[PDB]
Amino acid sequence: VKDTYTDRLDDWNGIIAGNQYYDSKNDQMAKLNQELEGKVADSLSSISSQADRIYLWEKFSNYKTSANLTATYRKLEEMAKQVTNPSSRYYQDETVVRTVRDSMEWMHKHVYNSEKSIVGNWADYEIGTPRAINNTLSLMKEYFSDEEIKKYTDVIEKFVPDPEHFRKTTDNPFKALGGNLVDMGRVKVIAGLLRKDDQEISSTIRSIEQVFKLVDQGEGFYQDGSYIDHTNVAYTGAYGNVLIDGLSQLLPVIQKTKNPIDKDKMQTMYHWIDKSFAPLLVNGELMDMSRGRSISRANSEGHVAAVEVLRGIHRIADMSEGETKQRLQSLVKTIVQSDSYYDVFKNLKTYKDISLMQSLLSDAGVASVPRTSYLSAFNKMDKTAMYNAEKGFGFGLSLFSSRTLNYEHMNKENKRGWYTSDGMFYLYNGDLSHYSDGYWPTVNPYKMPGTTETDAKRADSDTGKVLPSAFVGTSKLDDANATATMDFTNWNQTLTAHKSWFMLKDKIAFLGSNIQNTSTDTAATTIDQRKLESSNPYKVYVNDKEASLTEQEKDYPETQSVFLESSDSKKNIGYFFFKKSSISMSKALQKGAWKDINEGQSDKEVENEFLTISQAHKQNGDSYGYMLIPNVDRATFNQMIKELESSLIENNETLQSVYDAKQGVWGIVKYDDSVSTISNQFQVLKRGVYTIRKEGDEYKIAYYNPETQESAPDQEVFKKL
Repeated sequence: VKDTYTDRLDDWNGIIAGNQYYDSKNDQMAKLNQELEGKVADSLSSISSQADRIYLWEKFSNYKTSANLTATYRKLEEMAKQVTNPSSRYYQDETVVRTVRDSMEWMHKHVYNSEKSIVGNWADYEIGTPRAINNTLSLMKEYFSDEEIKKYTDVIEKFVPDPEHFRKTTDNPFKALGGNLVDMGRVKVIAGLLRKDDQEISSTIRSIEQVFKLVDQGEGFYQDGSYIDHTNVAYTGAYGNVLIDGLSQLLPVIQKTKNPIDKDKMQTMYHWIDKSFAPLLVNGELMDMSRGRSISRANSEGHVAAVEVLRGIHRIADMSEGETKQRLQSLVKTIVQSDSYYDVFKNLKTYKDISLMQSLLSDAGVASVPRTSYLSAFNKMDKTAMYNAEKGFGFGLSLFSSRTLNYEHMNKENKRGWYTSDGMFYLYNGDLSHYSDGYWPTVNPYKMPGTTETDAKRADSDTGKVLPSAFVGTSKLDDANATATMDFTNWNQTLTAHKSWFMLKDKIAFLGSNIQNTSTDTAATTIDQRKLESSNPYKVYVNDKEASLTEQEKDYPETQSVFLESSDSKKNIGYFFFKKSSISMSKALQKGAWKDINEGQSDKEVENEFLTISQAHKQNGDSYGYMLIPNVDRATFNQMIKELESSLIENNETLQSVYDAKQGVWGIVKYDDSVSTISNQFQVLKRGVYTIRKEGDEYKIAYYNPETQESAPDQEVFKKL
C-alpha cells in the first residue's frame, strides 16, 4: 500500500542504495555497480536449490554460527539493490525476484523466526540480520505484500521489542547507548515504517535522542572529546564510527516523520565532529588507538575506517546550511585531498555517497586548505593526539588508567593487543601506508613502540585489565605543547616505570624513571618498531656514522643519537639520547597472518620488514631519556641536538622535566608535593603534570592533577622566583 510510510522508505532507499542517482557514464558509480553485479552473479551461481535443502549457501551453512544468518540475508539485500537498478543486468529479472521472495520464505520457516532463540552472537540476531531484512524489504517493497512484510519482520519484534535495551530475550539484557543505540534506530525505525507502526517509530526516535547528551561518566561522548564504549574502552574510531555513519543515514528520514528531532538537540553532532573525530584523522587515516579490536580486521585498516567517518560528516554537511555546511564540506575536502595513499571511493558504497563526494571535490567554491596544528588531550579516555601542520606529522599517545581498559580482545578479535596502551606511541609521517598493508599481523606484539615490558610469554586467551593507578594524564598548554605521564605497572605486577612524554611543538621527549623488575624475565623499552617500505629505504646513522643493520640484533653502547634518513625528509626520524645510552637495533622480515590475531580473518601469510630499536633495563632504578625529532634532514637534526644539549632538567623517581629554550617552554611531571625549583626561575609545588611558558616576565601555566581530574588555582601549584 502506497502512503507516507512508503514515501519515507523511498527516501531510505535513496540513502542505502541510491539507484535513482545512478549514471552509467559516471566511472566511480559504474565501478560500484560492477562490484554488486559480481556479488549477485556469485550468489546466484552458488545457491542451493532442489528438494528444500539444508542450507542456501555452503560457505554460510552452519546456522549455529550466527554470522551465517547475517551473511545469508546480506546476499538477498544485494539482490534487492540490483533488481531495482535500471542499469543492472538483473533489473526486474524474474529469477532474482523469485529468489529473494522464496529465499525469505525458506529462512523464515527453517532458520530465523520468532520460535528461535539466540545461538552464538546476539548482535547477528538483533542488529546485523534485522538491518539486512529491513533493507531488502524496503528496496523490494513493490514485490511484497504488506502481510508478507509483517510476517518477515515479526521475528525482529521478538528479538528486539524494546528500543531502550538489547539482549531482551536473554538472561542478561543491557541498556543501548552510543553506536549500538543508532543501530537500534536502523532496526526499529525502518521495521516500524515497513509495518506501518507509529508507536514503534516514535518510541524508537525518543530512545535515540539520548545519543545527543554528553556524559560525565560511563559510555558516550564527553566534553573533552573522548568517546567511551563497552563500559570503559576508548572507542571513538569504531563504535563512534557506527554512531555517526548510521545516524547521518537515518536523520533525513527521521526529520520527515511525525516525530522529528529538535534542532537544538542535534547541535551536539557538530561538537562530536570538531572535538572527537577530526583530531583523530591525519592524512586520511583514523588513528588506530581509537579503534579497539577493529585494528585486527584486514578490510578495516586506518584509511578505510576513516571513510566511515568522512561519509558521515559529508551527509551531515548536506543536511546543514550556510556556514556550517560550507565548513564541514571544507573539512572533508581537505582530508580527502591530503590522502595520497587511499582512494576514498573504495569505501563509498552507495550512489548518493559517491555523488556527494564528487560534487564536493570539484566545487571550487568549497575551500580546501591544509589543516592547522592542534593538540587534543582526551583525558576521559587516556589518549592524546597531536598534529604539526608546519612540518607535517601527527603523533598519538595510547595510555590507560584505573578508569579505562588497556585493550579489547572479544569475539576472537585482537588476540595480541596486550601492550597497545602501555604507553604505546604512533608517528604519522609521509609514509601514509605505515600502519596499513598488514602492519597489525606482522608487527611483533611483544615490542610495541614506546612500551616498557618484560619478555614473558603471553597467552592469546588473555583479556584486558585496568591500571592500578589513577596517575595518568595530559596537561595541555596550547595547540603545540603538552605534557603527559603514566604511573605504569605491567600486567602481572612484576615491572614498574614512571613514563612521561613532553610534546614540544616539533618533537616529543620520552623520559622513564624508577624502572624496577621483580621477575627473572628481562626488561626493555622499545624505542621504535617501524614498518619499512622496500621502494624507499632508510640509511641509518648512529652517532652520525652510517650503520649496517642485520636480522641479528647489534649492540650500540654509548649512543648519543640515531638517525633514519629517507630520500623524502617528511619520512625522516631522529632519536637524541640526552645521556649516552646502550641500545640495540635490528632490521628483519616479520611474517604472520591476520588469522593469528583474529580467528575470523584469512590465514594467508603476510610479511613486512621492520626496524626495531630497544634499550635493556638490567638494574632496578634504571632510566631512559630521548627526544624523537621527525621530518628534518640530517644536518638540521645534528644542529638541533646541539641546541638541545642541556634540555633535560631532571629524570628521577619524583621529578621529570624537559626545557625547550627556543620556545621558552617547560614540561614537568611531579610524583610528590615537594618544592621543586626549575631552571633557577620558578617553583612548582604539587604532585601532577605541568606545561609552562615564559613570555618576557610573565608565565602561562597549565596544571593537571590526573587522579582528581582537576586543574588548580595558579598559586597552589606555581611560584615565581
